[PDB]
Amino acid sequence: TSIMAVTFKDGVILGADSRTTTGAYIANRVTDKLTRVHDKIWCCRSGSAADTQAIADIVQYHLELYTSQYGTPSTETAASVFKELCYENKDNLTAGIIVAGYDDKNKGEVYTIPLGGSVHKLPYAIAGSGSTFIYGYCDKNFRENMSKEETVDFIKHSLSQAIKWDGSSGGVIRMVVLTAAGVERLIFYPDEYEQL
Amino acid sequence: TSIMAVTFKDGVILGADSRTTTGAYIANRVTDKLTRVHDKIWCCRSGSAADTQAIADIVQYHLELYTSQYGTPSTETAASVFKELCYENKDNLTAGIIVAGYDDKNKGEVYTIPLGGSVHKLPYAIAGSGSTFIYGYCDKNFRENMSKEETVDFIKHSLSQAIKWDGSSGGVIRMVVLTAAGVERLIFYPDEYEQL
Amino acid sequence: SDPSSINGGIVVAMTGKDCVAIACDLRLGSQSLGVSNKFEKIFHYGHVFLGITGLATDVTTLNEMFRYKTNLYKLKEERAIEPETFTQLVSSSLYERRFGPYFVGPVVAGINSKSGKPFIAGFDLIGCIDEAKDFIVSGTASDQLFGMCESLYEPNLEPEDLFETISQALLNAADRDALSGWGAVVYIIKKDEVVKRYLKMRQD
Amino acid sequence: TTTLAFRFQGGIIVAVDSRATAGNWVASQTVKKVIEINPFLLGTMAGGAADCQFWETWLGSQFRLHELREKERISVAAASKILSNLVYQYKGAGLSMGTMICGYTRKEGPTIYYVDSDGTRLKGDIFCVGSGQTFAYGVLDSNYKWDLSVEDALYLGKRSILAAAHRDAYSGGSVNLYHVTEDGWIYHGNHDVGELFWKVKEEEGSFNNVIG
Amino acid sequence: TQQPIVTGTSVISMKYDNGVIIAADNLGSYGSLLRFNGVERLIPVGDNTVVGISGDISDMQHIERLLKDLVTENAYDNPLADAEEALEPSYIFEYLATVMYQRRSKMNPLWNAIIVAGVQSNGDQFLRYVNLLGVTYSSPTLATGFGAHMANPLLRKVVDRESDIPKTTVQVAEEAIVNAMRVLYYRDARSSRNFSLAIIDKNTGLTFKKNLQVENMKWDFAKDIKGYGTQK
Amino acid sequence: MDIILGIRVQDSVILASSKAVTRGISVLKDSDDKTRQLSPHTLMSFAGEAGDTVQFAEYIQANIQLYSIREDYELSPQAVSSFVRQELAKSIRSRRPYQVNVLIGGYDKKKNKPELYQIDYLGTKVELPYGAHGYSGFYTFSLLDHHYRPDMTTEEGLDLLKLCVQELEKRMPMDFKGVIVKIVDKDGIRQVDDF
Amino acid sequence: MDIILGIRVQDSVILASSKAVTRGISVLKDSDDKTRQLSPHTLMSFAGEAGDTVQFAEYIQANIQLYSIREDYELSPQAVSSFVRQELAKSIRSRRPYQVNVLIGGYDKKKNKPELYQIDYLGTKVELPYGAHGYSGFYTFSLLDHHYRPDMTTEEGLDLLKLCVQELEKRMPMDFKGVIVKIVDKDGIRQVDDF
Amino acid sequence: TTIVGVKFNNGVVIAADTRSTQGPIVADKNCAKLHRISPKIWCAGAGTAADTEAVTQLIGSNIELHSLYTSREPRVVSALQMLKQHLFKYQGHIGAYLIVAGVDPTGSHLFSIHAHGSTDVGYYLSLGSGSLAAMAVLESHWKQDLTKEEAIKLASDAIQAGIWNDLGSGSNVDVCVMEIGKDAEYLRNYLTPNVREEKQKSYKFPRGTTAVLKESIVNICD
Amino acid sequence: QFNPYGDNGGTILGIAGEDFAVLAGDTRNITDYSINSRYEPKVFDCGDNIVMSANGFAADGDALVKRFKNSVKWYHFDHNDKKLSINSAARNIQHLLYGKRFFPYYVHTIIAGLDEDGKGAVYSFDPVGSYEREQCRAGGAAASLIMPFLDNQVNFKNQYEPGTNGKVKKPLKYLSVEEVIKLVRDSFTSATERHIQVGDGLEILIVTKDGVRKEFYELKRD
Ligand SMILES: *[C@@](C)(CO)[C@](*)(O)[C@H](Cc1ccccc1)NC(=O)[C@H](Cc1ccc(OC)cc1)NC(=O)[C@H](C)NC(=O)CN1CCOCC1
Ligand SMILES: *[C@@](C)(CO)[C@](*)(O)[C@H](Cc1ccccc1)NC(=O)[C@H](Cc1ccc(OC)cc1)NC(=O)[C@H](C)NC(=O)CN1CCOCC1
Ligand SMILES: *[C@@](C)(CO)[C@](*)(O)[C@H](Cc1ccccc1)NC(=O)[C@H](Cc1ccc(OC)cc1)NC(=O)[C@H](C)NC(=O)CN1CCOCC1
Ligand SMILES: *[C@@](C)(CO)[C@](*)(O)[C@H](Cc1ccccc1)NC(=O)[C@H](Cc1ccc(OC)cc1)NC(=O)[C@H](C)NC(=O)CN1CCOCC1
Ligand SMILES: [Mg+2]
Ligand SMILES: [Mg+2]
Ligand SMILES: [Mg+2]
Ligand SMILES: [Mg+2]
Ligand SMILES: [Mg+2]
Repeated sequence: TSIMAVTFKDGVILGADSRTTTGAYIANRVTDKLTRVHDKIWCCRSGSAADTQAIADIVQYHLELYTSQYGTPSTETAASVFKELCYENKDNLTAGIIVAGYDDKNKGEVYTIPLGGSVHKLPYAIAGSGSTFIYGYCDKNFRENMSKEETVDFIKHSLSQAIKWDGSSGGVIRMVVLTAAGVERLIFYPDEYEQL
Repeated sequence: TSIMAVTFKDGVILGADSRTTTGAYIANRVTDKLTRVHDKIWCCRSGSAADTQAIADIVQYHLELYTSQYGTPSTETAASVFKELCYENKDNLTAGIIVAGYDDKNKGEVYTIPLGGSVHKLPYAIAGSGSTFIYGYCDKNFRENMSKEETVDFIKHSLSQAIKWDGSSGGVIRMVVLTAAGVERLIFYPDEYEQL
Repeated sequence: SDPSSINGGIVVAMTGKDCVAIACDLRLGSQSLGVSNKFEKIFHYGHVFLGITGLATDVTTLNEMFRYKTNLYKLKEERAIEPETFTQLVSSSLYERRFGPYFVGPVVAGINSKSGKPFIAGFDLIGCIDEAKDFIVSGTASDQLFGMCESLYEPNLEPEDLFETISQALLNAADRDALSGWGAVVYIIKKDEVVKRYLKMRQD
Repeated sequence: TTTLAFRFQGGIIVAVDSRATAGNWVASQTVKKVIEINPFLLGTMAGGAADCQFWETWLGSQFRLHELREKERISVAAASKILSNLVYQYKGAGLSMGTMICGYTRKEGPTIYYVDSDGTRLKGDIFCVGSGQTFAYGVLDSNYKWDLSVEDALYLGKRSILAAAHRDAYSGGSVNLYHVTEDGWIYHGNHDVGELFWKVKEEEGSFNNVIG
Repeated sequence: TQQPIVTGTSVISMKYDNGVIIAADNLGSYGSLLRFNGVERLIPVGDNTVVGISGDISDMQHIERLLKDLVTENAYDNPLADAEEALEPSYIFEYLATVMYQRRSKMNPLWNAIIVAGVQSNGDQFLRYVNLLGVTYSSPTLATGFGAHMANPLLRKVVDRESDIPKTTVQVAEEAIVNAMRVLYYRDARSSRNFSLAIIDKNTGLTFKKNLQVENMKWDFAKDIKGYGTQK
Repeated sequence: MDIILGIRVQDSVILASSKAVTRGISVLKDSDDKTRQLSPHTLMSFAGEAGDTVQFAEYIQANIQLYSIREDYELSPQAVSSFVRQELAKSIRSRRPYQVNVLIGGYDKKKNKPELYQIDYLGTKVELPYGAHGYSGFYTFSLLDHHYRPDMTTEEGLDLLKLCVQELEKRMPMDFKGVIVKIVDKDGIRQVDDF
Repeated sequence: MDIILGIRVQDSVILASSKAVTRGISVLKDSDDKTRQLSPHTLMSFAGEAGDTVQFAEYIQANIQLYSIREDYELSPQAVSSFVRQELAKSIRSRRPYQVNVLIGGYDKKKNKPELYQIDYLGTKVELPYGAHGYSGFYTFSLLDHHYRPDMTTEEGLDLLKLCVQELEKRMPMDFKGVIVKIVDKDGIRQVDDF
Repeated sequence: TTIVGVKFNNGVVIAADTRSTQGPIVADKNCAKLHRISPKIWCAGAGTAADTEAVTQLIGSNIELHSLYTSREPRVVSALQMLKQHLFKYQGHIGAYLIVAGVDPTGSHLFSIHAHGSTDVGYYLSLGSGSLAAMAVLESHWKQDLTKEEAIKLASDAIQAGIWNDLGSGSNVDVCVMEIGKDAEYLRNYLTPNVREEKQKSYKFPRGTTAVLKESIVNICD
Repeated sequence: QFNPYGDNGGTILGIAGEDFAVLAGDTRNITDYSINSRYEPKVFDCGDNIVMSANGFAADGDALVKRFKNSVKWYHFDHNDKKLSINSAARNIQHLLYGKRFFPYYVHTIIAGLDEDGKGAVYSFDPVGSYEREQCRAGGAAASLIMPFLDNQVNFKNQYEPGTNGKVKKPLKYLSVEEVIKLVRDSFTSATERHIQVGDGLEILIVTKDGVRKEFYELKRD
């Protein structure tokens, strides 16, 4: 995997490649690594497919039950539930998750949860095997309060490079836009992003 | 280490950080990783300090003896001597060397020699532990036939990011400019490059 | 299977006023089994004395080797080897076997016949020279010997007093070590007389 | 350790050394390796030191509870079996105990039981236990007869420990002697090997391997 | 049984005449990768104690939550929660020390080295260390990780024993700490330039300083160093 | 291999060596002589690794016999033992060392004295009044410490030896099928046929 | 522990069991009886891991004795052997299994027939005319294949057994200090004192 | 060990502690870790004690023969080259960590060599177990254009940091000053801040306390 | 893999007189080659005229002392403020240690005080609870250095009466508090010289019928 989440003026955008590997074999070239845990709280999954899947399902269950009793949960709350699962089961899990959500009060927020199970609130976050190759690029090119079109380009160019160098990344670039307007799914094919 | 070599209009420039580590301890913070094997053929050293040092000394000896008999050697010739040592002793060496030199016929040339001992002629090359973090940046920002000032900025910005993310890199940024004019040594201190 | 603690044994050396002393235990065992109670670890070549602890086969081998070498030295030089020179010979010979060493802990002792100065020295298995004004210790009860010597010793002891100090240092150290003891020998060395005394110690 | 106990005409002799080791470091020379369980029962200790000390002390507490409940002193067989069943529960956990339960009762007469941390329990007339058991056996077996006198039996036991104290690097210090009769156990003193060896060497004319 | 993932490096500290000083950089390393740069590793408890933590950051965040919860629990049914029955540094330390040793005894340690700095209610300086093994010790100067090897030697030149504490001012003490932080930036490969520093004084109270930087660095001599031996 | 003993008395050296040769769960032979005559007044017993033992013993035997022919003279027991020790001392630092322990019993005709040398596979030599290799020593040394006297006769030495064999037969785990006993004195080497 | 044998003849079952108890390089005892009477007409011999052997034997003994008292009736050898097998079959998949091999010799009073059962520590049961555990079988089975006949008497069975012990004493590496022999027949269990 | 090297105005100074260890035991309380390669080229050694002494003598011997062959005073870079090629050939198995310094016709020099054969250049260096304690002092107090007296102070202070704070270092401070145009001065035990206090008691035994079995005169003459 | 044990160094020493007893210990605390503290006491007054030290792994040492101090407290509650005798304390400590037989306290424990006849008493333990009363015991890192010296000077081992042909032993006698402290100070200075984990300071706790007194002395800090 190569995954990222980036806050901007109107909210937050999540981004991911679509490659799933079993060794050097690509088990799925059209994977959906961006997953819904609530209406406007999503996450990017990296590491063990099975582990991240089981975690995401438990979180989705917790937040659905939270909503039934206390109404819409904050993005911080969602990240805390992810953390709790990742931290307490650190010995048995291989999960690097980025949590991203849109409140109306707090606007766009991004929390990253590495292997250990620590929580880190950031303006933007990158993760997965392919992220190593774009630390330099992302740091030089990220700006706060970007527009939607600028953030889409930032993610597209970033993941394009991550895909180009990482063999464990590839396929299509999926994106999910989180704003007050709603939820928008975007896809970008090789023939476009490869020749950037 | 973070090291690189970049060809440009007038010739070629080598670049390197100055950090030498023994574990997490910095044994030398002002190291000179750019080494002369001939008047206008230099190399960047990454990997084992002892191995790369012993190799560079043998190459310098070979090229001095070559010059006594057959005159100035080509950059390709120098790279071939490095390769021969790295390939034939691959089991006992940990050396990632970039060879860069200036001919008047061939102008600037860069050859990279990874762990295996293979040779790769490239427009520019990056290597060492810190290079992983700047593949994305360097690919997006490199252009052929750059000027001296553009190439210096490209290397300075690149190594600055490599240093920022890699703990095994740091200190000053040393550079060596190879052109028809001659040989020029450049140095850049933290107070400058850190805030780029 | 640790070569330095299969057979067991100890050696200690001390300086006094115009004199030196070197002492050793008599045990040779095979781990827990005590085999011999006559195995002396101190040898001499002319007026230079050499004690050796450690693997017993190497003790014997090195004695035979230094006898060999000091004999050829005397024939060619036409004089007895001195303690300072012999110390260097021991160091060279041990370091020659750097990557296949003799598992020993040698100790040189003697008085320089020209200057009259007392001299002692110790080595590690690989040849590193350890020179000392006061004392040298070696063997399986080296820790014990260090503690005894460091407390009991004082400078400029007379030969008769020095004998008591070195003897008590060895005896009490040996009694706290399972692989050392079973008898002891003490050499008192003056400029031109040498007295050798066997000590009465507990036989367990 | 070297410990022994043997049955004979005049009851039971029990003899032990007093050395404690931590590798080649001599930890003690004055350790008590016989525990007096009651006026008619003795226990010898060999192997791990806390293991022996703790469980044989615990053992005495169980036997005190037996005579309170049953109004009768516990048998040597039942005593040794409480210990063997105890260590068997711990089998594999790494206890190290080589023990001899020696005593007298009316129904049994003089009795010795060997019990070890493997769970082995054996009734017998002669046993030697510990790192120096073989050295003790050598002297004891070659001089043993059923018709030994109390005076000769006491000496043979003493001499057998001395033999092992000398040769075994992990035995020594001093010899503790006991004699068990129909009237109970009787202590026959602590004998330092420092003086005992030379006394025996001179008087007996033995130990000719040593420089006199 | 753990392995630490995201880690924090040295925490350094010392006593002075009226109180204590403690400092730690703002880095969260991911092996050789210098991953996170906005990490606060000094955590105040009340207005009289600062806990400095190195090692695993996920475990550091857990300890933050425990201290946060300790303040809440202490306030329950306690009219003197901001007076005589406030949390002391010695109480906070003993709690953590108990936890650290319990966790090591269950073979599931909190992979941290902790220094609790503060001032007691009677004015006495408090400075004590505890780590993943549950080992505890106190000294005029204390430091974790590389700090133990490089900072302590420098801080001990100022305060070498107990009698040197009354003779050491806050100006002298802070200067030594800031100097030590510079040396660590020169020589520790998992350190950062940015750091936080905290002073707990018996008179002026808790002063928490954020976003400090190492400065007045000597790099100029590097230009003269050419090659590794025979290069001119 | 396993049990080899040696006892030096007033006028002779007595060597006792077990007869069993075992491999696996089978005793292949019960009449094996674990000794070689090096010279008319020198006998060497041996025990250790299969193959190595005989190969080493015969190699020494050949060398001593060669010396005897060359000089028309018998080497002293001390001289033979020193030669044997050096060969083992070389061996231990070889590619494949001889894993052989030996006892050398001899009668020095110049000194008119019996001599017993114990040498292990490392090249560790000691002169002793009585000696043993392997597990035997754990019983016999203490036994001899008690019963041995320096001025004993050959007959007293054989009774002392019987006492050792009896103890070993009682307390040793393995059946070693008795021993072959040989005496070395001023008249040379002879075997006791009824033991 | 080590050597336990069993032979079923016309009218009886004969069990032979070694007397040695060894630990390390010392034979601690040479008169050990490696058997327990489970019932008047059923005898069980045992060999294996130290401690486990006796603990298991006495545990079975207690259970069979309990059954006898409850029902005022003696279980058949077949029934006892099946009970023993099941206990071992449970044991092998426990946290710490009993490492004990057993032979069960019994006389079925209802059938008027002797019966010998061989059961290993895994719970592997077989009824046999002759049986052995451990290394003994590698010698005794082939010997009995040759010399055994089904219609032999108890005296013929004892001579056949003497032939086994002699072979074992000749070819086995360890000294097992002879055997205790016991006979099981219509009249119950008795020990042969001179073997 | 703790060893250092410091460059100054007209030369270079090196220093070292005097402790030798075998495990947790102090084998030598006053050993000499400053080694003469040539009259004006000296070497400070850390690591395996015998290796540092043997490798410094071998190269020192070959340097002398080279000096006689070439009719020239030896250079530091020659010692550096010979030491590093020797150490590299043995792939680290010769555990010598050296600070090489000296003056020669080319000028004054300061280098360090590691066991595997890598060399460094610097104005201030430190090697050994107490190198971190020493480097902390060097990084704090070093400056460009040091005088002779300032460099000796800085070097000894760096060694003291090792002596007090590192358990692998102790006892005394040895120094060697190599100035251009002058003889090198070897200052053995330049500082001795670890003198043993008076003992509370004299353990001189009454004569006859030890029990003796035999006596004999030993012949040492021919 | 996580290793739950560590070594904090240091060494301790207990001597018993006629009407008094001392328990001494150095104040240095270490890990590997670093000094953690120059003054970290590990000899404690536990009440009822019992002093205690558990030297080795400090975390286990502190845990044990803490549990024993607590054991003394509950002994008073459960048995009408009865004084815990030194022999009873020793047995209690055995059970504390043996309770963790299969996951031991990595410490060598020593306690000192007065027995019920008013005479000086020292008890010493192995890590898993085996104990023994003695006149003399050293524990910890430098135990191997100090103990044989104590055998010689306290119990007069290997010392015979002059002129008696090694036949009459030096008679055993109690030492004065002045003489005992002399031996303690010399024992630690000697241990400090040759053991790297021992030094900084010496703290002695003296126990008489009047109570528990303290004395402190400087040791070498290298
Ligand atoms: C990139 C490919 C590599 O990190 C991504 O992290 C990707 C994330 C992803 C994939 C699918 C759906 C959502 C998110 N991860 C994988 O493709 C993952 C690679 C991986 C395997 C094991 C790991 O450690 C436990 C870490 C990363 N692929 C898988 O999990 C596949 C489906 N299964 C296997 O490879 C079989 N594994 C199972 C776990 O044990 C090892 C063998
Ligand atoms: C960065 C720091 C990491 O790769 C550079 O590659 C740097 C390159 C360099 C350094 C000095 C001079 C010229 C070029 N390399 C190092 O600093 C190097 C790190 C390294 C060690 C071992 C390796 O595998 C054999 C690979 C890289 N540092 C060293 O060689 C230092 C001087 N020595 C040690 O760390 C001791 N090593 C010796 C080899 O065996 C392991 C222990
Ligand atoms: C002789 C000396 C051979 O050791 C005896 O067996 C002797 C018997 C004995 C009995 C009671 C009191 C003292 C001494 N045994 C020892 O001295 C014993 C030897 C031994 C050590 C470790 C073992 O591992 C299980 C088994 C035997 N020594 C000790 O017990 C020493 C004093 N203590 C330790 O070694 C502490 N260890 C014990 C095991 O657990 C870890 C800590
Ligand atoms: C400090 C004390 C290290 O603790 C120094 O490096 C010191 C340097 C030195 C130089 C010249 C003269 C004396 C001392 N080194 C030592 O004192 C050294 C420590 C050491 C031990 C073992 C090592 O490898 C495992 C490396 C360093 N001590 C010794 O060399 C002692 C005298 N010898 C031994 O311990 C035996 N060696 C032989 C070589 O193989 C390892 C064990
Ligand atoms: Mg190499
Ligand atoms: Mg960096
Ligand atoms: Mg001894
Ligand atoms: Mg002994
Ligand atoms: Mg010290």
